Amino acid sequence: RKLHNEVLGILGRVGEGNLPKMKEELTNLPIRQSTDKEIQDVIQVIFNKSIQPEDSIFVPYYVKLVVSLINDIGEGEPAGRFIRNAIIRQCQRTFENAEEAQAQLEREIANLPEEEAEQRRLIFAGKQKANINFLGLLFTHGLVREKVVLHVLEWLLYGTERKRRFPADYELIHFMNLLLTCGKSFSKEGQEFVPKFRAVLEELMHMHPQRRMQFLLLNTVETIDNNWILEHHHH
Repeated sequence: RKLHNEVLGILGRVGEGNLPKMKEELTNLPIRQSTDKEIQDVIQVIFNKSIQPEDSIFVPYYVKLVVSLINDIGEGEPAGRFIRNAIIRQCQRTFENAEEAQAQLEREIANLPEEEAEQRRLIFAGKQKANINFLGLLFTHGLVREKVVLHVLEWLLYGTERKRRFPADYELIHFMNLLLTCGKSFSKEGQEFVPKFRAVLEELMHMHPQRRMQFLLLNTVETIDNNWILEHHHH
């Protein structure tokens, strides 16, 4: 496909210096005159390149191209509405896969030796961090629903079967990195996403947390608040 390769090209050459040239190269593509399959493919391509562990650095640029694309084609346009529903569907697929991959791992290493289960958990974490990073970047750029973030954190902290008292070790690390991304910011976008992430953590608090779980969520919201009052200091 012609439109497929052109998007790949843009994602390749995108960096800090040429992001405005890349945004205008993307708007210059005939997306409004493209089929449902062609548009769905563009979103699928960006979402796959974004969950590759090698790209962690360029992922904010991929996500900034998607913001650019929906800022060009508005929700009052047929293609604008379609792109938005394709992002919803592709978020669902990406984080549903991430959830099931976690569930599969735990079933696969349940009867495995202790030292083997641990090494398999480390191998998985390296792949899972790419998803969690992507979730954070989509959230800070307003591309993923607050509800998706909440559902991921539910299985990430309470387990895939939701029966955990406290999160597993590699799960806690994915959360701290998510916390660093979504829990703090001085940017004009930060003004809205930092209270949104705090709200998500307040919801998990009304999901019957135990002693360590309540201390985790309360101390996190407290640190978010401390850092918030600090970033909103004047004169």
